[PDB]
This record gives sequence, C-alpha cells and structure tokens, in this order.
Amino acid sequence: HITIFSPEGRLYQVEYAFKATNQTNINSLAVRGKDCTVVISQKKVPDKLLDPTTVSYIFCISRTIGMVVNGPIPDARNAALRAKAEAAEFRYKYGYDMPCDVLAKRMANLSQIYTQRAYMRPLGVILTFVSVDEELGPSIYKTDPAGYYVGYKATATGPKQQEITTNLENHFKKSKIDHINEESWEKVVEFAITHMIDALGTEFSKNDLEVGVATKDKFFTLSAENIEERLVAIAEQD
Amino acid sequence: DLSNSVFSPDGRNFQVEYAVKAVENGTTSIGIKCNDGVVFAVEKLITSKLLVPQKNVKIQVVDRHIGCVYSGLIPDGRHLVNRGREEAASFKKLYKTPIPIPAFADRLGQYVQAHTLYNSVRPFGVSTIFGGVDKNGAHLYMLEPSGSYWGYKGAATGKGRQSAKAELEKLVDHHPEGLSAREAVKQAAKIIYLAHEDNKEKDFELEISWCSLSETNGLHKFVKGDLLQEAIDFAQKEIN
Amino acid sequence: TSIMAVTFKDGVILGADSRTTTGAYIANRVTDKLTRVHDKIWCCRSGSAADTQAIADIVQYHLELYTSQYGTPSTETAASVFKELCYENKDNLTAGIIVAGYDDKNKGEVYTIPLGGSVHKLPYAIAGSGSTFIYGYCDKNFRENMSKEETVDFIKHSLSQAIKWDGSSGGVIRMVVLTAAGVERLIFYPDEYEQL
Amino acid sequence: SDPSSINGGIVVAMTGKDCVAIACDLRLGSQSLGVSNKFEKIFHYGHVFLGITGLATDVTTLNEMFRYKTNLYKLKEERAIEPETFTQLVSSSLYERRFGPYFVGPVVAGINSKSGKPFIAGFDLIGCIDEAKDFIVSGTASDQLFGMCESLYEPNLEPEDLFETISQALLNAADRDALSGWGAVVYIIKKDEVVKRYLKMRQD
Amino acid sequence: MDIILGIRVQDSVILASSKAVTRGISVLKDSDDKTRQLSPHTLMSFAGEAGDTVQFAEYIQANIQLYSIREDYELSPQAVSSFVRQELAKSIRSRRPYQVNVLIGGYDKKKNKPELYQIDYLGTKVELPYGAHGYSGFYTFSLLDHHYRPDMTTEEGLDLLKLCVQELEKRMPMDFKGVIVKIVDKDGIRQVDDFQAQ
Amino acid sequence: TQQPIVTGTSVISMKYDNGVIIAADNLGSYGSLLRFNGVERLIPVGDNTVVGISGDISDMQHIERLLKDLVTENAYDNPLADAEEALEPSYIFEYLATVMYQRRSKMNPLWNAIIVAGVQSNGDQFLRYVNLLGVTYSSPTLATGFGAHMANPLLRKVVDRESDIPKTTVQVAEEAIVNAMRVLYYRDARSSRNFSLAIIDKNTGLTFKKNLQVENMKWDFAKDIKGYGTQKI
Amino acid sequence: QFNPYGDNGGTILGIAGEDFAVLAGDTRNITDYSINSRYEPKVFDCGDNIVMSANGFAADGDALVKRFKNSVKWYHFDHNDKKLSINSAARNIQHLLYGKRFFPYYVHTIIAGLDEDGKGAVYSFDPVGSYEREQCRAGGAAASLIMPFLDNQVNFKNQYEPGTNGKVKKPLKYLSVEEVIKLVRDSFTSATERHIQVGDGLEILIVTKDGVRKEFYELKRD
Amino acid sequence: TTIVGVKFNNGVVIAADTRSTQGPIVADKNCAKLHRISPKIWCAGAGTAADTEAVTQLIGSNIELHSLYTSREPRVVSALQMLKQHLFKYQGHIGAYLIVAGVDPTGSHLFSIHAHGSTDVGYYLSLGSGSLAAMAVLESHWKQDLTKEEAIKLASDAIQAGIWNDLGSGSNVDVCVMEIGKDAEYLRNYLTPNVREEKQKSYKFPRGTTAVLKESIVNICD
Ligand SMILES: [Mg+2]
Ligand SMILES: [Mg+2]
Ligand SMILES: [Mg+2]
Ligand SMILES: [Mg+2]
Ligand SMILES: [Mg+2]
Ligand SMILES: [Mg+2]
Ligand SMILES: [Mg+2]
Repeated sequence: HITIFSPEGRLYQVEYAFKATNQTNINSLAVRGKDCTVVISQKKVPDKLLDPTTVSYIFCISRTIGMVVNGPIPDARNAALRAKAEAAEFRYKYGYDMPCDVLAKRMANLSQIYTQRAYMRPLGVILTFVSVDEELGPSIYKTDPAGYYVGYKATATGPKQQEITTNLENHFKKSKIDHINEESWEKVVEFAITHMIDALGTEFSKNDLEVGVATKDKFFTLSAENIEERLVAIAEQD
Repeated sequence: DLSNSVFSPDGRNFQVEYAVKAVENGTTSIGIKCNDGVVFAVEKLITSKLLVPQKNVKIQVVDRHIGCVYSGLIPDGRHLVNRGREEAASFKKLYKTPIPIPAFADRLGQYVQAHTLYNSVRPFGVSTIFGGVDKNGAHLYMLEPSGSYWGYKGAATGKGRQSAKAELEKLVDHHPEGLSAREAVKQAAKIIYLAHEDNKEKDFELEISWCSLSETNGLHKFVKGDLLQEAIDFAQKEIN
Repeated sequence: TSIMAVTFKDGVILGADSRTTTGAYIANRVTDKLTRVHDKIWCCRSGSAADTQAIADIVQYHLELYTSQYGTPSTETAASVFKELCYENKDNLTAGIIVAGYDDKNKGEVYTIPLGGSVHKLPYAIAGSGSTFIYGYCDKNFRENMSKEETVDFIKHSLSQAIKWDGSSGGVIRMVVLTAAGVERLIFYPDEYEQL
Repeated sequence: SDPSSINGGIVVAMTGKDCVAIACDLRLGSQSLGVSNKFEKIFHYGHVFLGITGLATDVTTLNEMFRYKTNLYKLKEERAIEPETFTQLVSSSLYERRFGPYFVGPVVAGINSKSGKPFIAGFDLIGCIDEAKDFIVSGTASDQLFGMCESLYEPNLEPEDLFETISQALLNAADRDALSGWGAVVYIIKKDEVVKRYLKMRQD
Repeated sequence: MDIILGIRVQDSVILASSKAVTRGISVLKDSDDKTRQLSPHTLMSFAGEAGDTVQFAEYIQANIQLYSIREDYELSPQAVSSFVRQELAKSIRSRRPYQVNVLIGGYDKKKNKPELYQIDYLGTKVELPYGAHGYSGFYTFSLLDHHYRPDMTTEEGLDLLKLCVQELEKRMPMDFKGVIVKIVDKDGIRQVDDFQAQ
Repeated sequence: TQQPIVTGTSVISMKYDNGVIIAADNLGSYGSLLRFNGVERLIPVGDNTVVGISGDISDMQHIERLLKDLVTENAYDNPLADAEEALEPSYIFEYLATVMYQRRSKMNPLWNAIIVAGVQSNGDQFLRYVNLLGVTYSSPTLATGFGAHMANPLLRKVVDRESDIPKTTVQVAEEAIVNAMRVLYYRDARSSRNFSLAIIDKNTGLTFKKNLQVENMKWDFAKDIKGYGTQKI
Repeated sequence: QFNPYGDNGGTILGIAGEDFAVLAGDTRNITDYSINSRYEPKVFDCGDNIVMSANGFAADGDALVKRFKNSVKWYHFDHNDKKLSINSAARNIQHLLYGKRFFPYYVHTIIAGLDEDGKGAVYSFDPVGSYEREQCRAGGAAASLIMPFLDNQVNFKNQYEPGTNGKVKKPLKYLSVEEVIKLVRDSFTSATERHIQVGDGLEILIVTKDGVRKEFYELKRD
Repeated sequence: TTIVGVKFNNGVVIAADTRSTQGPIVADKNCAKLHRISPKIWCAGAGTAADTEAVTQLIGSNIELHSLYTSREPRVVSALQMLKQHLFKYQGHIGAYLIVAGVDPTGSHLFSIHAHGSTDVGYYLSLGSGSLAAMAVLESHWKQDLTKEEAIKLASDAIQAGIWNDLGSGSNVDVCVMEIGKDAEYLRNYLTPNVREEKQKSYKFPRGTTAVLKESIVNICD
C-alpha cells in the first residue's frame, strides 16, 4: 500500500504494477536478424464493431526505432508519446539520431524518478524497443514499470513468457550463436512466427497477428496483406 | 481500493471501474461512420412537460468539422470538450490545416489519461463518441474513463448499448460497403428508439447531427428541420 | 545572397549561389544555402546567416516530430511553421527565406516568407541580395510550367545575370530537384553560366 | 570614462631560481588628489599570494571574497589551497560576474608545497589566464613595466639579486606613471622563509 | 558638494561639517547637522546626494543600535566601518546606488585608542589620521600635511582645524555658513557648541 | 515599437440609401518595390460584414486569422448561429478596436488602418475607422491613409452630410466611388490597377465584386506637352 | 521609433449655472491637415445625472469614459444602486487617471452635474489627476480664445460701475440657462472664425434636477 | 588572433600562433589558442580570449558527461550543435569565432563557427585578424587529397603567413593532429621562428642599490 518501503524494502505498488502489464492478454516476442530485427505480438480483435487499422501494440517512434509493449493501451500511448518526443528533442539538441539502448535509459530513468519522488503512479506497461544502430547493429532492449532496462538477444513479454522463451533458448544452445543466422527479413519473420506457433499449440490467420521489422535505418510496421504472404511462405517448407 | 492512483493486489484501478459504472448508468449515445462523413445521435430525456423542446443540446461541434457526443456525467463531458476545443484551435493557429481526427483523439485521450495518474483528481466520468472528415476520409472513435479509445464502424454507450450494438452488427453485413449518407441518418433515428425502451414510461426527445463532403460539405451540421422529421417517421414505422 | 524556387510539371526545383559576404570580403564562397527540413520539403535561406541557420534547425525539429504522430505533413503545413517563428520575433530577425515542397496530390508548392513574416504562395519566388535585376527577366520570360530540363534554364540564366551585377552574391550554382522521382543534387560550375 | 584608471596603482611579479617576488606601489587617490600611502595591493591565503590592481572597492571586496573561500577550502580539505588550483578558481570567479565585471587586474604567485615549483599568473577583469615563466605586470603603468621587465628579467636569479632587479623595475616605471607611487613594498618568497621590505622613493 | 572634515589626534577624534542646505538657488536651513551618532562612542558625518544622504545614515544607525542591545556588547569602530563599506559595496552595483560619502569617527575601547575611517560612495575605505570628502581636501590637505602631529592635544586639533576653516572661507566660492564641530573620546560624544562664539 | 515591411495603400468607403460600399486595390508594396501584384485586402466576415485593411500585410494576415478564428468560435454551442445569434458588424469592430488598443497600450501595435462595413440585422448602415493607435470615428465617407486626403473630397460632393444618405442611389454611389478609384491611380505611387470592390445592401446582401480594371483615361493630351518652359520643338 | 500619442483637436466647455450645469463641446475630428468626420460626439451622459467629456487624444479619451461608465455601473452593484454624488465621481476619476501615471491618458477631461444641495458643479481635470471645483472652464485647442471672454462676460472681469470712478466693480448676478447658452454659442463661433481645428457643429448637454437635455446648433464648415 | 584548419586523406589539422595582444601591447608571448574539447575533438579560437576558453571548458565538460552516460563516443557535430545553440542564445554578446575540429566513429570533421551562431564547412577554414594572409596562402597551394605531410606542411606555412604580414599575431606555432584511426598529438610549438637575439649588455644590478626603509618576516599558518 502507497509508494514508500515495506518492512523488507520492496514497496509492492511497483510489484503490483507488473501483473497489470501482463493482464492485457497478448504475447510479444522479438529476435535479431543479421541486418534487421523482428518482433511478434498477437492481434486479438474481439468486438466485431471495431476497426483493425486502429488496433496495434507497436508504434513508429523514430525513423528507425519502433516499439512494442505488452500492456494496457491508455498507459502505452503515454509512454509512446514522451519517448517519441525525447528522441525528437535529442536529434535537435545533439546533431545525431538517438539509438535504441539510450532511449531505454532515460526511459527507465524516467520511470525510476517517478517512483522515488512520487509525482505520479507508475505506468503498468513493459516497453520493448527495437532497431539497428551503426554502433551496435541489431539492438534489443526492454524496460519495465519498476524503472529498469537491460539487453536481450531476443525477448518476450506476455501471459505465457517462459514457454516462448525456453524454445528459443533450446534453439540457441544448438544454433550456438547469439542471434539468427539468415540474410532476408522475410525469412527471419517466417522463423519467429514458426517458433511462436510451435510455442502456443495455436494457429494464426492473416489478421490474428501483429509484427514489425527494423532494417538498415528505415523501420516499418508489417501490414495486413504482406503479413499473410509469410504464412504462405512458411507452410510447405515446414 | 478507495484512492484514484493506487493499484489492486493484482494490478487494478477500481475508481476507473466505477467511473465506467457511472458512464453506463446515464443516457445512451451512438455514432456511425458511413460513405463519407459520420452521423451521431443522443437521448435527451423529457422528465416533465416544462422542458422547452429543441433546446438543451447534448451534442457539440469542435472547430467546424467535428461532431461530438457522450453520456454519463454531463458536466464532465462539457469540461472535456473545452480542452478539446483549445487544443484544436491552438493547433489550427500553428499548422494552419484543420486538425486530423486521428490525432485529436489522442490529445483528448492523453488528457483523460492524466486523470488516472494522481489521487488528488477525479477520473473522467463519461464515454465519448465522435468523428469528422479531412483529406484521408472520415473517422469515428469512442473514449472511455480509462482513457483507452479506438476506431469503430459505429459506437455506443450509456444505458442500453447492446440494443444499438447488435443493431449496429447487422448493418455491417448487409451494407459491407458503408451505408448511404442519407439512409445513415434515418437509420440512426431508428436505432435510438429501439434502445430507449427502459425509460419507456418517460417520453423523450431525439437529437441528431452529421458530417459529409457531399451532404454537409466537409462540415458538421445539426440534423434539424425537414430531413429530421422523416428520419423520425422512418423510425416510427419500423417501430412495430 | 541570391535564391529562389520554381514550380513546374513534375513539381518544383529551388536553386541559389554559394557566396556569403562579411563586408566586402568573402567568408565562405561555397555555401549550401539550400536546406532540408523534410524529405520532400526544403528551403533556401536569405539575409542573416546565424538567424536563418537556427530557424531551420528548430523547424526541422517540429516536423521530424510532427510526422512521428500525425503522419507526413503538407507543404502549407510547413510554411505556417516558419510564419510563427518569423513573425513573433520580427525584431531580432533578418530573414528573406523562401520555402518549397512537393506532394504527389497538390504537386509542388512555392511559398515565400519575406521579412516581416508575410507569407505567399506564388508560381515561383526570388529573394536575396541580388534579386533586384531579375524582375525584368523572370516575369517576362516566364511560361506557365515547363519541363525538367526546360526549367533548369530559367534557374540557370536568372542566376547567371544576378552574379554579373551583384558582387554580394556569386560563387557556384546549386540546384535541388524535388520530384515524384525524388531528390536530385545539381551543381553548375562558373565557366558555364558566364559563357551565356 | 575608464574605471580602472581612477584609483591608480601597479603590481609586478617575477620568478627566480627556486623562489618568487612580487611588489606594488602604495598610492591610492581619486584621479588627481592623492589620498593614501599605506594602501597595500598584496595579501595572501596561507602560502599563496595575490596582487590586485584596478578599482579600489573592487580590490577590497575581492580580498575579502578570497580570504573567505580559502578558509572554507582548507577546512573541508584539511590542507591549504594550492597555487595552480587558486588560479583556476579566481579565474572562474571573475567570470561568474562576466556581465557586471569587476574592474581589476590580478596577479597570483607562489611556491607549490609538493613539486616545489615557482608559480605566476595574470588576468584580465573577466578571468583570462596569462601563464608566464618570467614576469607579470598589471595596473596603470602596464606599458612602462613591460619596458623595464623586458630589459631586466634574467632567467633564474638568486633571491638576493632578483629582489634588486624587481625593485628597480617597479620603482623606475612608477616614476613615469603619474598615477602610481607614494612608496612601495616587495616580498621575497622562499621555500620556507619570506621577507617583506618597504623601499624609499619620490613622494610626488 | 558640502564640507566634511575629520581629524584623529591624541585620545580623541574631531568632526567638522558645514551647516548650510541648498535647493538650486535659495538656501533653506543653514543650521543643519550632517551628523548621526551610531553608538555611544561611534559617530558618522556625511555628505552626498540630497535624498540618498539622510536615509542611508539612519538605516546604518538602525542596524548598529540593534546589534548593540541584542548583544549588549558594543561594536568596534574598525568592524563598524567594515560593515558600512559592505553595504555601499553592494549599493554601487544595485539597481540604484545611494550616492553618499562618509567619515566615521570612534574610540576603540579595547585598544583605548581613537580610529578614523574615510569612505566614499563607491565603497572605498581607509583608516586615516585625518580626511575630507570632495573638494574639501584640496583646500586643506596641505595645512594638515604641514602642522599635524599624532601627539596633539584635543585643543591643538581645534586650532589647526580652525585654521583650515579660515582658509576654506577665504578661497572657496561657496558660502558654507560655518561649521558644527564634535568630539569623540573615552568619555563619549559632546559638541563644541562654542564654535559660534569661537 | 517596430516598423512596417509590406504595405497596403488606401481603402475608400461610403454609405447610401440601402447599404454601403468599400474598395481597395490589390497591391502589397515592399518599400518602393511592388513584389506582389495580386493580394487580397478585403475580408468579408459572415455575410453582413467586410474589412478593408491598410498597412502591414504581415499584421493584416494575423487579423484575418483572428476573424476566421473568432467566427468559428461564435458557432460553438449556439444553434441560432446563422440567424438570431450571429456576428453583427458592430460586434467584430468593437472587439477589433479593443485589441488594437491593448496593443498600443503594450508598446507594440499592428501597423494598420481599418474600416468595418456592413448592415445591422435591424437594417442599419455601419461604417467605422480604427487604426493601430486604437482611434475610431463614423462618417458618411471614409478612406485610409492615402485615401482621405484625395478620395474623401469627391465622396463628399455626393454626400456633404448625413441628410443625403436617404437619397444616395446604389449606382450613383458606385460610379462615383470608382471615379475616385481612377483618381487614386492617377496620382499615388503606392497604388495598383487591379482591385476588389464589395457591396452590402440590406436587400440584395453581400456582393464581392473581385478583380477589375480601371478604365477610361484621358492621356491623349500628353502629346501636346513639350519641355518645361522654353523647349518648343 | 513608434509614437503612441496623437491630437484630434476638439474644444469642450463647462459652466456651473446656479442650479444647472452645461457641458458643451463641438463635433469636429482631425488629423494633421485632414478631416475625419463632420459629426463625432465627445460629450456623454453616464447615468446618475452626470455628464462627461475628455478632449485631447480620442483613444485615451473614449477609453477613459468607457472605463468610467463601467466603474459607475459597478458602484451600484456593491452599494445597492446608491446614486454617485458628483463629488464622489471625481475623487474616483482621479484614481483611474492616476492609475496610468507613468503612461498617462493624453487628455484634459471635464465633468459637470449637481451637488448634494442642488447647486450646479463643474470639475476640471489634469491629464494625470489634479481636480478642481471650477464654476467655469474651457479646455481644448481654442481654450485660450474663450476663457478670456467668459472671464469678462461671466465674471464681469475688469468691468466697473460707471460714475463710481473705478471704485465700484460691477456686481455678479446669476444668469438663467437661456442666458448662458447664448454666451456659449457666441464663444464657439468666434472661436471657429479664428481657429482652424474648430468648426462644424456644437452639441450641448444640459444638466438639471430631472435629467439631461441635448440641443445642437450647427457651426461653419470653414 | 590568426588560425586555420585543413583536413587530409585520413584526418584533420588545426594550428594557431602564440601571441595575444591588448590594443598595441603584447600580453603573452606564449599562449595556447588550441584547447581540448575531448580527446579527439579540439578547437582553436580567436576574438575575445576569456570567452573562447570558458566556453570550450563548458562544452568539453558536458560532452564528457554525455559520452559517459551514452557509453558510446563523442561525435563532432554534437560539439558543434552544443556550441552554436548556446553561443547564439546570447545574440553576439560573446565574441568567439572558432575552428572546431576532430574525429568521430564515422569520419574526420572540420567546421567554423562565428560569434553569432553562424557555422560553415569546407576543407580549410581560417579565423582571426590575419585570416586574409593565411587565406590567400591556402587558396593557391590547396589540392584535394593531401597527406599527413602535405597538409601539415601547408597549415603551418599558412600560419606563418599571418605571423609575418599581420601585426595582430606572432611568436611561435601551435599544432594538433587527429588521424582517422590513430590518436591525437599535441605539438606545442612545432616551430620557433621568432626568438629574441642575445642582448647587448648585462643588466644585473650590484646588491644593495635599492634603498630600504623597513623589513621583517611576515606570517603564514596557524
Ligand atoms: Mg499519487
Ligand atoms: Mg557576383
Ligand atoms: Mg595597464
Ligand atoms: Mg610618479
Ligand atoms: Mg456620495
Ligand atoms: Mg477647411
Ligand atoms: Mg606580425
């Protein structure tokens, strides 16, 4: 209860905050290419009265940085905005476009500050940033509400975390490298959908999903149509 | 569970649920995205014979191209509209070009957003439906107390939302190519009547507005007058 | 100082010199007076150095930020942004600045935000220290829209004569082609325009 | 309409083989009218020395301001302020007031208690640092001082000789400057011991 | 400008200060004391800008008296003059400086010796054997340089000063309407009121 | 304080039996230069008002924005916005004036001379000046800066007083007002040939008669002038 | 640089009749050597049987009046429509006027009405605040052409009883309103004849214990 | 005040004299107009001395803080943008013109900023009073692609130009070099053309020539 230390120093509002990130109910996964990066998220559209265009958990922050978030849409659109502008203000104030790993710092920084000074309740969302910067290439860093980020060679956010995970882990103990060997994104994409389908004991149509790709400085969201064609691709080859 | 900022043992903000709970309790509002432009309608409830008709408007325009309506706590609605009014007019002065409906929602979503962050403030007690046009077509969204909103083919809140919902459901399939600008109105006129059957012992007054490059001419005009009447009668026949 | 921007059938192209003078001396006879704010939106700076430079920087910022949320912005949507900056501060600013941009829909537009802040959509505009002698040519020798190469000459000769009678403006020529195709970076060395 | 030139005064310093020296006149007066002949432009903070020319109140205010700060330094750091360090400071200090500048001309000099290296510096009213290895001059007769020093400085003098040189340098330039004089004083800084001397001069 | 003199002697200090007050043309009061005792043994004569003058003095006065009852112990001439200089130092770079010059005479009881501090409006202080702000020095400084001796009795000083005056009268353009003279010593302050009949 | 950059010249106007008129050429000068041959100096507000602005274009464009932006603002929550409750000329001006004053009172004005014209819902004529200094006045005739010295004269031959308005036919008004417009072009360096006139009659309404030329001029006699005193041949 | 002030001619006039009061002032309006409007009222009723006028610089003028007419209104709201005794109004104006001391209202203002006894009363104002209870004051351009006259006619200045040698000054007597308005019109005509900034028309507000009357008389359009 | 900068096939070099004036007087015979912003980015600055220094100190100070936090490396334009955003925020009141130059994990860089906020770029830039002589030298002896040797030789011979034909500049030469893969070498006084010749007589005085009135042994610590 409230934002100041427990008897075992663990102020739960931060802890509670987490369940809510998860609670949304969507699964987000991400992996590195070789000259590209990719994230998978599900696109469950219940109400037959909405419009799938307006739905999404992935947005174009920068010309090259995209973001996915397993978390409640209102709080996300916020984080989206601030971040979206921090980079905007950055390029201006410093001469060069802001990289993945950094945004995630002021971002975690920000969520830490809130938390400690009490100027608002933490947002209940986990942000997963992606891109490729010409200093560390395929970059992937994640941030949580307890104001904190780190690095992933490929990650996942969702109700079923460790499952999506373990698969990749096993696929990694064998592929032995710390990323996905392959030149084309289409091909990598195929790979992830693959590793997710296998991971849910579930199948997806051409609208049941949501995916994004980070290239050599030209990040773009995968749309309804192009999305299906990868299912075509990965049907026989399986 | 009693403060606005706080979270429940498994991540939940109760004050917002009750916010929602009050949104339902009020009158019913709807809206529909058609060929080009949109159509809205609300439920003014005549509680006595001492109410001047054609008077207390619940629907409001923004700029000169955005329709807008809601339900729940009436003053909350009004308040929210003002902020939306500044934001719009400020933007306009800045970029010259009338404000894109897509972003507009956020500007508002972001403002409704805040009132879920601090304990010293009260969550917005209204669900809001709206839309308008631009260059790349007409749009229509619906904002709730949580601040979460989206784009719908038609929306509904307040008391009987299902009535109009399943009602909106049909239209989709028989007219999977957008309903006629004209028919849109008269159809809305009906969808309301049907959903009113709770305040049935108590008479009422229906209000309608719309947008369309062909009909309104890019603008938002109040459906009043002749088209207004027949649109009622139209509803009055199917009302059996 | 000597700039301008002209519209035609495939869009619009803007060009200017390279000469910048502090007193009767040449500070940097190789200036990139043409500046980019957005991919299909650029501008040519006139008058004050330091001022014009900074304005752009700010604008570039607003737009590159606009897009990240409101999609890609118009050419008119861009002018207004300079309107504000120029206006508000008319007292500590010296700027002739001409803006130009293209969009498939409305073709390419040309707007001039002269000193004071007054904005204008013209067929083509011309500002800068030596604009004063091409009021004769330009207006008279102007057919409504032309061809890619056909237009490149208006630019070429308008610019040529301006060097011939105005020392404060000179150096090389530089054009920027904004079209459906995309951006094309031109450059016409001396011994050329003089010959004409 | 120059402030620096209202009160008068000069200060000069030189570096000898293993020591330093710094002297100043004594006169203080509003333009023509001479007022004091017991006004000293040189003080110190432990083992560090500062000579300041220019506008009188500003001089005083500075001394106070520096005594203040050095006391506070030596306290939290349990060690007296070092020369090179002081310089960098008085430097910044002058600048903090870069738009309401203090009309002065400081000159620092001392002996570093670790390396044992002689030190001298000079600055303009805003804190620009003039590192030198021979001599520093500031004040009314700046130009007359450079004329002396340029002839007389000899790399590495013996303290007993350096005294005689600097004394004469100061002393003589002071007579061709109408706004400085009425006595002078010279200090000689050795590793340990320090000798203060007042000299006899024209009193006009 | 006006006349402000002061001279430190044996076991006392003496302050002279003209009496007239002028408004462009006419002369209003001509029996005006430009003095203000700060504490039982400290005193301050002053001359300066019309309003700036009398305000500042009283203000300084206030602070002191305050300090002196708060502590119950009296403040030393040395330290006093230090503070006055402090205040003017700021004053000079204030949005509006108090344009005022002063002389401060006091008897330091611990040293059992008399101290005299001259201070201009720029915040320029100096302990002196004697002084005078403004044009007042030019006409007199010589006679003082001449006859002054540190050992002079209280009377010796008056005579001297008296002579300085006779001169100021003789060669000064302005009519200062005479002078009020005052002495600070181990006994405190008293006024040589007799300088009219003397 | 500030200085004017681009300049609109005059704006003439007068009243008549039914309504009022207001003309103003389409030239925006940059000192002695004419960098803009076709620019609008008449913003009609609503359909019972128009505003002839004369001075700085940069400033004039700002106002425009205030009007459109005020207009769109009247709508907001008020159904009668096209009939009962809707901007009268008297209003706008009142608000306009208000502004011009705050401005001079804030030592930073809008370099402009302005005329507000139209007709009141109840049928009355409205014509009132208002300039950067926040000064105003009604009169049967009104002209900005350059106008008033040269136009007003002729306009006063049609209406020496208030007791002539009733008998001032809409056509007599026009032609005269245009003869004036020919004259403004005959002796004024800051003036243009193209222009925009507008009428607001209580019967017909608003009639924005944009872009016209100034015709019929006696120049022939030019040929007869030679020298300046002696030069005969 | 920018010059924030200007002069629009005009001349106003106030006479305190025994039991009435007049505030007259012409209708011309000027700029340089040009005309602005043949008819433009500078004298107003502000309610509570109180007339005002401020001549000098139009804008500062009408703004003061406006700013005042409002300050009257508000006086009623807070004191239950208590009437504003003329004396009161003036003390009030002083402040208004003095509010803008270091950026004054470039105008000579005057008011007239009745006191708490029924006697006429006029009040002349400084451009920043000094007010005087005058029984007769002309302000404006022509000022110096009319004041000398009223001096004479209204107060019989320099006029003695014949045959008394010059020992008996002619006694003052109070003139009916008719009598006053005759003087007033003559004053203005004379003034128009010899002053360019003055002519056209004359609007007079007459205050009496039952209202405000307005009468107009045309001057020369010289 | 006389400085330049020229980039070659694998880097860039800036040089500046060592004389600081003061009206007609020479204040410092040995000053370093070459300051370090960061290991690879350095500056040379003319005009108002105290301004030029303090400013780089400031910027160098921040850029360090930046790189640390970002864990990456100092980009040249970062420094440029920092400078001119602050630099112009004080509309001219900080006379400092300079040739900013260094190397970042993306190339060799060279720019010139004026005291108002103006920034330029070319292959060679000169700022200072003798900016003309050293300009004329580089405008006849410059060819694309010069080497560590070609370029160096030039830069130093440009500086030399000012040192001789322009008054406001003199003494020795200062140089600094940044290579696209290699370090940075600070060469204080790569040259020493001006050196005072050995004096004529020996001016050392015979001990006891100066008259002393008093003497003692002043105090220091507690
Ligand atoms: Mg809270
Ligand atoms: Mg040329
Ligand atoms: Mg000097
Ligand atoms: Mg001397
Ligand atoms: Mg009363
Ligand atoms: Mg006349
Ligand atoms: Mg030289």
